[PDB]
Amino acid sequence: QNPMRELRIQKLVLNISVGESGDRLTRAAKVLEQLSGQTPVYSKARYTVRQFGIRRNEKIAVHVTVRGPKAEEILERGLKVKEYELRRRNFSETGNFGFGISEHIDLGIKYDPSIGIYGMDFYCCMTRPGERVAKRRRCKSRIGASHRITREETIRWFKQRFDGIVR
Amino acid sequence: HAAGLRSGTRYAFSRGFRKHGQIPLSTYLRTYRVGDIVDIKVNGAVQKGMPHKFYHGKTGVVYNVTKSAVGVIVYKRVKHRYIEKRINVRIEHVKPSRSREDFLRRVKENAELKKKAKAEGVPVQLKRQPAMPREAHTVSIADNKPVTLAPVAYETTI
Amino acid sequence: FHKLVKNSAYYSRFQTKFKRRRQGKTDYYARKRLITQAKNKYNAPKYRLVVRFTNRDIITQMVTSEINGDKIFAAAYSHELRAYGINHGLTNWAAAYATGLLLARRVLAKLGLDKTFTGVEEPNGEYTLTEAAETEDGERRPFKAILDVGLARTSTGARVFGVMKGASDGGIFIPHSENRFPGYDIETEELDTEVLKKYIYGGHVAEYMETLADDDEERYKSQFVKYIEDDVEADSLEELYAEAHKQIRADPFRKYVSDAPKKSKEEWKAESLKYKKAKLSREERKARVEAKIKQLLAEQ
RNA sequence: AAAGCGAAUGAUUAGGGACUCGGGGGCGAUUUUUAGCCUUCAUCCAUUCUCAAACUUUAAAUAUGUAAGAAGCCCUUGUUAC
RNA sequence: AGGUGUCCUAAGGGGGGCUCAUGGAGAACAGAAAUCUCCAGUAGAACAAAAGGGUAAAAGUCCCCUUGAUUUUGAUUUUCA
RNA sequence: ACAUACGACCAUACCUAGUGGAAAACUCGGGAUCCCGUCCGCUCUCCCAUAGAUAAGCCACUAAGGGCGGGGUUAGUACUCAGGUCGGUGACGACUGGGGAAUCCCCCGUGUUGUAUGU
Repeated sequence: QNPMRELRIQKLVLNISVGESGDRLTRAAKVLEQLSGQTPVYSKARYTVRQFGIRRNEKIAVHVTVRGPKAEEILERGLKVKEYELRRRNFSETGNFGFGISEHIDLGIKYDPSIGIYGMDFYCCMTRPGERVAKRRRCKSRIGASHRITREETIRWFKQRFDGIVR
Repeated sequence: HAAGLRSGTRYAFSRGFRKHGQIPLSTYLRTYRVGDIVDIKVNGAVQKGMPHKFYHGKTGVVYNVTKSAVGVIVYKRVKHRYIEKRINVRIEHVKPSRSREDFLRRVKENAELKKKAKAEGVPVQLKRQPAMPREAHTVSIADNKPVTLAPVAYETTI
Repeated sequence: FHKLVKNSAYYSRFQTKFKRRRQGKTDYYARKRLITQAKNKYNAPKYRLVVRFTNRDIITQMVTSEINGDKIFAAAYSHELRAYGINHGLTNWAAAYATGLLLARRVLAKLGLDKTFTGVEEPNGEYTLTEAAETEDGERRPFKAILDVGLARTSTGARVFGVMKGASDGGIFIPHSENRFPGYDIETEELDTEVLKKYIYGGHVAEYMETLADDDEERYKSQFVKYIEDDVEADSLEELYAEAHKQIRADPFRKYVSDAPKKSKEEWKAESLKYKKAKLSREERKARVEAKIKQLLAEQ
């Protein structure tokens, strides 16, 4: 039986950790806008360590999240670079997965020498329909044990959809 | 040696075990009139209108009623004489007292119980009396044969 | 490897919250300020107007607090609005105004102040409050009540204020301000007074039909399936609600009957007992353990 | 006061089971990215021997507040700027 | 066994949304430790300072508007005649 | 009896795992012009009540479940008020007239109820 227990993509969130503030970070945020079409949001360093050369309350990273068909398309471009091969340790106990790429211009953005080269990180969240129960303000509750995704189920979904392979 | 307003109240003003959090809401629905009998019990959570630690446990009589507080009259024992004290307490600390309910219950029953006898014409013996010594009776040993006991010899347990 | 946080000692020290807060239905911090009254006024009650929105209904009540529970003075739903000529859009903003007016007229007749305190009697997009009505060579103060919005967010133009507006026009006095009504511009801190009138009579949903039909025919057909079946058009919406208001004042106690199966009160009790389940007795529960022992022993 | 620690914080003696990549020393080539074979600390779980004026889920004896009416109880209905 | 002769235009007043310390599993450079995501989490965090009490749709945290830290005098509680 | 809205006592109601749910109600759900709010209609807010489904929330039952509530034992024991020209070098102990607890361990139970509308 499986009437309304079909998996889907809840959201895709992707971030760049430049590691140091300045004009370099601003250029990195410039890169991320045209990929998604939305303004990104910065992040601040909550620790303060001299070995990494970062202090408190200075912007060191950017990220953005996408949903719907746009997330479906952008995920396809990333998997093309990975040629649809992922390692078994890329799937968490919850049922999510992610990976990273060293070069952001491997897919075309019409490279410009002024902006430079950046490395990007990928992560996506699975879900099932009717998960609003745990997030509505009124009469919030907790979803059942039988209605949550496991690690084995999500890798089966990935192989069946993209015809990819696991190592 | 110091004397502050809340000195020595480590255990008196604290809430009990597994009783922190929300105050039960039926407290604010009670009503008071002058002449009522109330007793004081300080609640730790409410930090406004707290009486001095001496009155935590005493019983008094309401003499004034206001928007969110009542005035209570209590008698304090200074050396060799008594003094009248008047305090203002928020309603989160006061509580109606069952001290006088036994008296009010007994007067109502007596009036009705005396009325019915006067119509009938028999003495009532309404006023109470202490416990009296027991009366003579008989105890049978049919199917209740007594069993003999004796002290036990010394023995080491451990 | 780390400490197991949820061990047997964790449960013993655990203190649970209020039962109605565990379910998330009430806010005791706000409730205390709504129901408490000054001890100068001894037994004068405080009247609340609670509004709750479901998927396919609107609930309104007049409630007074008591030491052993709440007491309901008068109740009005959206099912009963069908008997007055409304069959579509039962949870739009305009439907809230109608059911808000029904309760206000329903309570005044209960305590005999219907003849006086008539209200506006002609809806208009103006910010007004009910005042004292002169009678018998004297002045009588109006009935007073307050609004309980529960956990709903109080943004501009929310339906919770629609019930407030409807009851205010009925004759009851409810203190409020106009900065949350639709058509209020935060920049000029002024109220349009014309958007409000249009938005009372269902004008906003009427403009949706004509706009959707030209741009997207198939979507307009799917969303408004039931509107087409009873051939009610955008032009006819305003006269439909205006006529409904007249019948509310004429007779607020008109009874509505649904199409659900109906039985007597006692027969329903017998029907539910058929599907009830009986708890296992102590002897039966003990006997299962021996059966469990025998079969568990035989696999190995 | 007494009591408690297979109940929170703090102190404290001893074995057993499960684990290796937490640290240390070996073995089969100290081969070792061999979750091999050993093991010494560390960790986790079910048990065990003793304590607390400034620790506690519980909790006495002795002492302590109020009340036991005629200024009481009940019924009817005059005043007011609350 | 310890503390005080101070500090604050907000660290005062009102309202709204959110929940902490820590642990488990994951992601290019990234490591014990930098940023992101999910689940568990009765306070084990925080609240100017010594210690004690108190607080979870808050008394913690961020956001919006403000100066009840204002005027005229009386009754009451603690040290106590 | 059952369901929904507002409550009272505030775990006999909490936590973990497994099965079932007539009628209606509740829920998931569809859309983003209008009110409103976000990096993103996730949340909040508006419009629709057709269609699909009880998968989850919700209700009920099961487990020699953890916890919680009531009771028996430990025990007339520990302790304690009054008394003697009572014992003992002391530490301390016995007796006379009274009051009288707490673990380990064992057994049972798993919410009750007020107002309004409807199945």
